[PDB]
Amino acid sequence: DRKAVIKNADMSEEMQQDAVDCATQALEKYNIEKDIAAYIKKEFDKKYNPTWHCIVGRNFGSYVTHETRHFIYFYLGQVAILLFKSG
Amino acid sequence: DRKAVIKNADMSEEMQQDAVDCATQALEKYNIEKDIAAYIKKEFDKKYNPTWHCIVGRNFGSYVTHETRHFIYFYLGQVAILLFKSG
Amino acid sequence: RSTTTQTDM
Amino acid sequence: RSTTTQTDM
Repeated sequence: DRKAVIKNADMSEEMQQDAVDCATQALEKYNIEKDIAAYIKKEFDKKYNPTWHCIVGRNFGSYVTHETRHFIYFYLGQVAILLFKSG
Repeated sequence: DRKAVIKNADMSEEMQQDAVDCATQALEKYNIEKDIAAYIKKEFDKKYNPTWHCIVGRNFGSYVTHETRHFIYFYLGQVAILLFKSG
Repeated sequence: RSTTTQTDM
Repeated sequence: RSTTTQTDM
């Protein structure tokens, strides 16, 4: 069972928890990073309104501009997940 | 000198070329992926108006929603670069 | 539009 | 706001 480590968040605690749950579901169902990212993005578009963006991977850096209170960057096990709405 | 391979683009040829030039400049100046991404994002915010987002790395998948004609995904050498405006 | 990207490595 | 992320690996 994969360890969640939230690295940077500008997001309600309830939503941070959902992101972690959603990513857990995604990793259960899918093995390919883009499919994992697509599942998370789509769940959040639904649960929390569009428009979300998701990057999933083991090696990347980013510079994104996000809407306040709609950004999370976390690890689920060995995989890093960036999920946010654009600012 | 690093080989540019554009993998997916919804973007004018002039802008695709600028993205490749910008990423080339970034890789000359910086070694860390987030710094490379920040340099590209900032150049495009300036040259082509906000709001851009940039991910740079060797291992990641993504699902993002972009504005039509403002998306490029390419490699510069071994590094993958995702650059886009949000749709 | 929404699109996926996936690194080769 | 704009922020950076960088993977540990």
